[PDB]
Amino acid sequence: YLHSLGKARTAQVQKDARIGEAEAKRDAGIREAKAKQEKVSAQYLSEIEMAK
Amino acid sequence: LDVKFMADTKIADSKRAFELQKSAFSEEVNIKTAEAQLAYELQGAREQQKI
Repeated sequence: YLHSLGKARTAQVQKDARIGEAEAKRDAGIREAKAKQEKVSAQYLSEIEMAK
Repeated sequence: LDVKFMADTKIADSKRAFELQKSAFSEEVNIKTAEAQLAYELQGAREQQKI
């Protein structure tokens, strides 16, 4: 009986936690991906001149 | 994942330009490599004529 009334909050804070985690990891992946672009692109663009 | 696939496309377009140019340059190198190797026979056979 007693343990029941608080389960609402477990569930609420789990949303909040899950949303924070996912938003953050999302930005991380967004940035890391955008970082990968120029890094690999510049490597190839430079390596082309090494081949030339 | 949406940004991931778009990042992968730009990496591929970069790859594309490089491999394409490698091939162009290798053709030139390969061409003149054969000549460098076989020139000894082109001259050797020509000299056996006088010999």
